Amino acid sequence: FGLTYSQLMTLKDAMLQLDPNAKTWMDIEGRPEDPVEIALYQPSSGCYIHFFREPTDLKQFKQDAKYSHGIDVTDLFATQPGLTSAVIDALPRNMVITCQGSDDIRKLLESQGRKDIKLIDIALSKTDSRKYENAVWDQYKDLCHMHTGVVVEKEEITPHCALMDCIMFDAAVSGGLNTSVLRAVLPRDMVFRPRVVL
RNA sequence: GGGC
RNA sequence: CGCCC
Ligand SMILES: [Mn+2]
Ligand SMILES: [Mn+2]
Ligand SMILES: [Mn+2]
Ligand SMILES: [Zn+2]
Repeated sequence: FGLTYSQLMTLKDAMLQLDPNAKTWMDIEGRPEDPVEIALYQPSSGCYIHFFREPTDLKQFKQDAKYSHGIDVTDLFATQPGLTSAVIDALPRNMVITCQGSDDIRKLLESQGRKDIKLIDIALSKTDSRKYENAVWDQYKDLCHMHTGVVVEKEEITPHCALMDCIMFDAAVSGGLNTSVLRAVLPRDMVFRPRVVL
């Protein structure tokens, strides 16, 4: 399934930092059956899961990049295969996950056999959900560098990040953005994999 | 319209 | 309106 026992032990220990009962956001970039960026966020603790995956459909990816995420495909080369399945399978049983537009999130969780996970859809408008878009990027821009491509709507807009979306959707529901220290759940060497002769 |  | 619900 991708991961050695040593890595599985590290992952399951890291995911115990998630409070099984706390408010948990989840957003993805890319199609549900072919995701390229996955993020979970718990505002109560400041814990976040954030990782990437290589697209199977390159033609769909390049098209999605111009209208949504703006991820350069070259930057996804060092990603760990099987991370998506391993993280989702390690999520607490009957966990309650909140997000904007639950349809794609549901299809991804169901494709991983996690029908037990309950989903709350906030179902806000694009304007209401992204009221604190500027404020989130102003505070947390250093947490993701992957969105370098120009994203259009014809008007240039801020690229869609799975992690930034989780934070800004929370700020919209709470009616404000808190100054809080964020903590990465996954080790950096687990997200990304490189020598020397050939 | 919502998601990408 | 590129795709998708
Ligand atoms: Mn989404
Ligand atoms: Mn998004
Ligand atoms: Mn629309
Ligand atoms: Zn990102």
